[PDB]
Amino acid sequence: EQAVPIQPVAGAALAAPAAGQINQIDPWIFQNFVQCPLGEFSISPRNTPGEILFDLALGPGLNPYLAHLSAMYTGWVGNMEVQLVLAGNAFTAGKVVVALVPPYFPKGSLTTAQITCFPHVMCDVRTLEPIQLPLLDVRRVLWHATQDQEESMRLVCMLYTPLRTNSPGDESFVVSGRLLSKPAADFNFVYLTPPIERTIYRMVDLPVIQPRLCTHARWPAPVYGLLVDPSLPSNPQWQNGRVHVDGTLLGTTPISGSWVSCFAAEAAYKFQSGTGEVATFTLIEQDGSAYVPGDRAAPLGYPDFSGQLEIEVQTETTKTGDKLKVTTFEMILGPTTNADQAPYQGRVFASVTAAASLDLVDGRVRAVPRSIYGFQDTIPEYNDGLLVPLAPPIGPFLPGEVLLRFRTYMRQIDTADAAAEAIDCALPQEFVSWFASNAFTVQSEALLLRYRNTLTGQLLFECKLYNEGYIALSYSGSGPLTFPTDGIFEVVSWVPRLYQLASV
Amino acid sequence: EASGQDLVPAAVEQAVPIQPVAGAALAAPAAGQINQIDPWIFQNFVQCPLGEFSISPRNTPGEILFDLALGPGLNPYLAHLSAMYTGWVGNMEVQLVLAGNAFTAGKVVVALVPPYFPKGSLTTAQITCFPHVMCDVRTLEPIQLPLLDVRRVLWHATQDQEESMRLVCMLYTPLRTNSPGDESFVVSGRLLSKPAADFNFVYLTPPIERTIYRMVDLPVIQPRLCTHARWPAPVYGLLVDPSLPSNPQWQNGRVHVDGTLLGTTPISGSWVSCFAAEAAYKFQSGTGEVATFTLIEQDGSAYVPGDRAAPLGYPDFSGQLEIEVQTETTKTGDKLKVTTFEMILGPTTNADQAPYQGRVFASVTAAASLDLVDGRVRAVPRSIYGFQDTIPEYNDGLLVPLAPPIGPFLPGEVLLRFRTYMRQIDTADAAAEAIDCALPQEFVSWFASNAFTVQSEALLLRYRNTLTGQLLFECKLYNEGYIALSYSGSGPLTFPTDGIFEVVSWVPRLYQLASV
Amino acid sequence: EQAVPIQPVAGAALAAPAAGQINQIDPWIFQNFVQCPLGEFSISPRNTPGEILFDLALGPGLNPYLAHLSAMYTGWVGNMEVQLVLAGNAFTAGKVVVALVPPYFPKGSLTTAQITCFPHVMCDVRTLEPIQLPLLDVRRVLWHATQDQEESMRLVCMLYTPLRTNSPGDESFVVSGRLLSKPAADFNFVYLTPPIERTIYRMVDLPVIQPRLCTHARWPAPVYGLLVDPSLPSNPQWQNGRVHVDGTLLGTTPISGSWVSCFAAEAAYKFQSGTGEVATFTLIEQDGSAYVPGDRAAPLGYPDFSGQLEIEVQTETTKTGDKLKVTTFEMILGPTTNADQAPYQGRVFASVTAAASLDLVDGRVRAVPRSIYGFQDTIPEYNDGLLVPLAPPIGPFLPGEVLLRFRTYMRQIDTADAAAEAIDCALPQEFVSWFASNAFTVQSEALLLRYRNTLTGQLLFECKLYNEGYIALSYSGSGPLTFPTDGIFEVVSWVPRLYQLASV
Repeated sequence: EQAVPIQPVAGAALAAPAAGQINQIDPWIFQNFVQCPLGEFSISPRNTPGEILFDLALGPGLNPYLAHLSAMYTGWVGNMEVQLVLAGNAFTAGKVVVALVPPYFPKGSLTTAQITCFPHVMCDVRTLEPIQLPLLDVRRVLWHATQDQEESMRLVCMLYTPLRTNSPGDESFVVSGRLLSKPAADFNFVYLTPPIERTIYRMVDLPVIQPRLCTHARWPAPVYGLLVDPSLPSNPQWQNGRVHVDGTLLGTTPISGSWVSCFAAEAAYKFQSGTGEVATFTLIEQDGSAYVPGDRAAPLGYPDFSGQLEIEVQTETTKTGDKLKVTTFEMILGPTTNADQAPYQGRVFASVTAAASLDLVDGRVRAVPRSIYGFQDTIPEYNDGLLVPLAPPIGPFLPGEVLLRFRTYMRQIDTADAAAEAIDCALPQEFVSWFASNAFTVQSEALLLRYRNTLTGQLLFECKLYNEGYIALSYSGSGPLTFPTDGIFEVVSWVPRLYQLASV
Repeated sequence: EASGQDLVPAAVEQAVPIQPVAGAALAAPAAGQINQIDPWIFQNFVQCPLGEFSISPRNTPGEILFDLALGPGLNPYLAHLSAMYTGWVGNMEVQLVLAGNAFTAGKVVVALVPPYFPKGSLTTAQITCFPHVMCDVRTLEPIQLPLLDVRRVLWHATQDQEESMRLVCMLYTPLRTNSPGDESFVVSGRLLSKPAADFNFVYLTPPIERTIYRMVDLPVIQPRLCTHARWPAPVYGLLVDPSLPSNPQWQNGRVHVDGTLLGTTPISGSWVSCFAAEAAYKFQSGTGEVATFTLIEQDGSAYVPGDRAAPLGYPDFSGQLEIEVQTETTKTGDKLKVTTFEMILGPTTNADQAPYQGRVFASVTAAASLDLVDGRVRAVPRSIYGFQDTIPEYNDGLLVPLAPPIGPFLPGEVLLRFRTYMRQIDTADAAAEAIDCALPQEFVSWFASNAFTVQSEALLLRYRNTLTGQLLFECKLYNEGYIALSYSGSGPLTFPTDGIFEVVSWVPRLYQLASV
Repeated sequence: EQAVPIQPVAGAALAAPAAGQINQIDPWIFQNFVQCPLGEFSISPRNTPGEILFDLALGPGLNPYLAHLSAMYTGWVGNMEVQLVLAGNAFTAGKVVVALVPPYFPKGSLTTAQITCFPHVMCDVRTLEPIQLPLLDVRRVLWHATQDQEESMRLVCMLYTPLRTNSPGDESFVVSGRLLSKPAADFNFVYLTPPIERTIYRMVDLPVIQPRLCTHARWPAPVYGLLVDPSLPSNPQWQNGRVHVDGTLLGTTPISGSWVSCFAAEAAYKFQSGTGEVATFTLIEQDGSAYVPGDRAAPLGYPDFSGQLEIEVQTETTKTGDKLKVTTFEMILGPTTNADQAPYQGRVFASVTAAASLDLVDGRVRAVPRSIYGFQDTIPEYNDGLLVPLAPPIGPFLPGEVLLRFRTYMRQIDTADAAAEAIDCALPQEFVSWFASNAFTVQSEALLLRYRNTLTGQLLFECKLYNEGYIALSYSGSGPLTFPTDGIFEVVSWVPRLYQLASV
């Protein structure tokens, strides 16, 4: 079992002379195995020998009585002790090798002859009892610090020889394994410190608000139902409602919910003998800060849907009696083969259809949208006709996963179309202003969300939140399925991006 | 010993990290009475009320299999002694019999969750942080494990109030089979339990009748003799059928297990599919006699619009039905007489048919004026013309609060219908159509007048044909007053009507039944 | 010092037999006094003998290495040990009495003869060293539970005999005292438990977003600067942006930022020979749920400012060619002595000025505001002319405190007024949807917020957040002072509502 060629490794006896205190641990933790939820795997007869089933590093993050207990202390030092349970019956065969890679090693792919040159154990897939093995602490600094993800001895588990079993017509016999881990005898924490809450060990908890009240992210109107639709484009590149879980703001996403689909600018009204009173807005961020052409395709809040929309603008008219007045304008977003709408440069041309020379006055303006016309869920012309640095399309989903929608409805002028087709975003704004206001640290690749009804308590599905800012949902239907809009999202854990959900 | 040992025989109580806990030695000086429980209960294990569970390959990881809380409701004895005494203490020992076929895999974890822990999710990440035990679903022997009593007051009361050390397990890594043909072995479990060294009750009170641990008693009468709850007619055969709509919302014969009525279920067997009303007879030169019935409860009490969508016992189907009425007409020489009226349910393009508001209508094709004086009367049906087993217009066409549809079923579970036939007046064919309830009227009048206490989610039933003495099927009974049965065929399947539904044990929703 | 008539009190030796585990504590906590920040006070020559200077209960909340350490355990049991430091020099005089009130006692006022009938110490205001005294645990249940604020032995400190000192012209010599408290020898925690984060010990942390980006709460437009104004009404009763710190939603506040100032309804358009096309909206909550006259003065999101405003409505016109179209309407909010605007009942009458009988069609509508006219920061007519259950006015501020504003600007039609006067709210919506999405537990009366610049780091002021949902700021100026709008709010601690800030 635990017979690997490694000398014993000292901790909390090598970093005591140079650490103020040496704090201890509630001794009922040294007697209880706990699982780090990225320590699960499932071999299957169709897995080529060489895959990496679990690869996890030593730390206080492997044991949620330590990921939490490490908010009061400055540094940790010492060993751990792990064990692996393989759930196979006596009609299977095929080995599995666990290797203790040292803490300075070019990460990447280890072919099945490079995982065994390490110190390692080999164990079959017919072992009842757990395969205990130690996780020593090979370091070079005396004691690590808790707010600093620095390198430490890692475990890597590789499928050494493929699984060979029978299997019924359902569902093909995965051999599932799990890993558990408890502090060794001399894992001590170092310096006591007032407990700061935003330490980097925090499951990303989502706001407890029903998706029926949250403010939408692409059109200023509340959410009116969430659904899945495998028929619609499965890889859109909307430019709003785009926030990574770790805080960053992809695209043109604004931190408010009121900046959406509306821009501020310096207006330039002038009369023409044709359409009448045209306007050439020089853009600006709504809060007032000047605008410069940067990496995002437009000022924060510009729309990301092609089609004609009217804007509502206050115009300090210099007529007699009609001093201040809110009037509607007319702006075209799509390419349309003739339009100098260059937001990337900071120039948007919006006109009207008026015959009089009504003498407006220039000045600061913020233009709220009034109604779309000929809506098209595709990119407007952010440049004249050139390219522009924009956010990459949402994705990529595993085979058998579809994007989750958050559908709102919008005003729409038409003549014969009566059904109010309208837009949808990836996350409601109450999630954007929540992931950018916490700066959660991101553990691996995707959270295992769960949409529970608030009163009945029964689940509805298990959506997987990809930290690149979207929510994939396992699905196989043909038509758009609609879900209730009065539940609550709640997290469960992190999970490897190769995770397979429960079909709905 | 068995043959052989390609299984894994965990016979040892695994070491749980939790100190011993004092039982009835902290309640001896504060319960002014000596008490002991028969020393032959401490000797043999015995199945709990909630005893059974199933680990089917469809159960994902994280589905709580059996979440049973320490208390007197964990033996058939300790739950039948605990109707005399008022309060308990002390530990307990629970077995766990899961001995799946030698061609299975997958592991479960049992975690002694302490008191005062928020019930609810308990996901698979925080089931190992408690003092737990991991055991394989192939284990041969029974796996003993303790259930201590962590508390802050001396002795709990024997009303469900208190909070005690639950013992919840969780399908840790899923059950997957290995045999080379078209079958996955659902491993069935059992749960035996006995009071520990110093379990004990405290104060001796009268064995009240409507106590809290009455298991359940279903009435021992054949479905052949019971009465239907949607038409005044006997039951003529029970059956399962996937062809018919498997999620109806019948507003009759709909009672919870603990007696709470739902919708418009009467308590009589005669109040069914009928109504009392203040009549208003008039005549006009078209069809003839017209009766504007103002609804009223069948017993005489006045009707009021409430949450239920009609007066108690109003018919909840759609179609034309005839009606018998005892009327006292003014015509000399023939004063008292029973006559037949006609009433059409559902949309009619002339519909002030508001059984919810309290007004319905009837029309008799009378030539002259049937001089009938208005008067309170009940109206029992006699025949249906255009039968449609759907909700009629309880308002004119508007929305009305009513009972939720019968559900939800597991994948592969069909509603078990108690079926009767009603008199039919039609013209073409001669096959009297069929209506069907979920529980015969005796079951409703029984649950409504007993008020049991439902334990977890469902009662696993059976069906013992008393003539020969063999079982017929293993049907599960949800708490919402419907009997789901596992079934896979396409055409209907009818059962004999001599069986005696007998409760077997409590059971969660996820219990995968035995297919038929 | 610590010579009071109380028997010793057992803990963790009386609740061990009936507690699964008995967990211990990092033994470097038993050797370090810590302060519970509601344990500060300042006697002053103008304090009548009898005031209660500090009144604090035993618990794990008195020692932030326990308020945090009590998220992993189920129950605590045992003693504590407190000490009080009085900072007076040898020219003062006047006693102070500390009393150990037992844990079942009608709270209220204790006159200075009822605070000494308890067990108590008396100590002068000329004592150098700390006045140590024990905080035993008089209970009746074996061990308390950590998620349950139950009663326990309290300390009460009363000014027994007034202070008598000289004092210069500035600033009148307050004798300040502080309290510190550490676990006794046998304060043990009971049952280990996965650490749930939302335990009831959590300083209410405010979103880290500059007030220049947050969405306003009374008019759908971003915040354009925050200021103090002692001249404006100092006790307004706005009906939006009103959320208690402990989660509840006072008034008509909506949980979105898009529901603001806009209502949804079932429209009833009909033509008249006068104004033309009038409309009688029967209100509804925007998400779709039906509306019933309740305790709040209007459906969630209705405006709370008197004056005429136009609304923008999509109207499925049954003409030929013009099927769908967004048109402007006209609605009056103020009393105006003739208006059947009864939101409380669910009926709002909005008209237009059109001569044609344009044949609209009824249906669901949501009415976004377009422009105000004759704005008045006073209540509209929520009933016909009667009263209505509404939120109480903001307050009450201590003498020398003024309400903080969050000023936004709004569209406005006029003829001669050019300066765009506009509305302000008490908290931006990113705070409302943040205090209602956490349900923080509230400790005493007010948080000590602090508005720090994000880069320079230097403070700007110390605003005090009253949990009734507002932010008071100590001020003495005459005119409206304006603050920078690019800082960050950050909490410091709880604080007694009698706290005196730093004047700005």
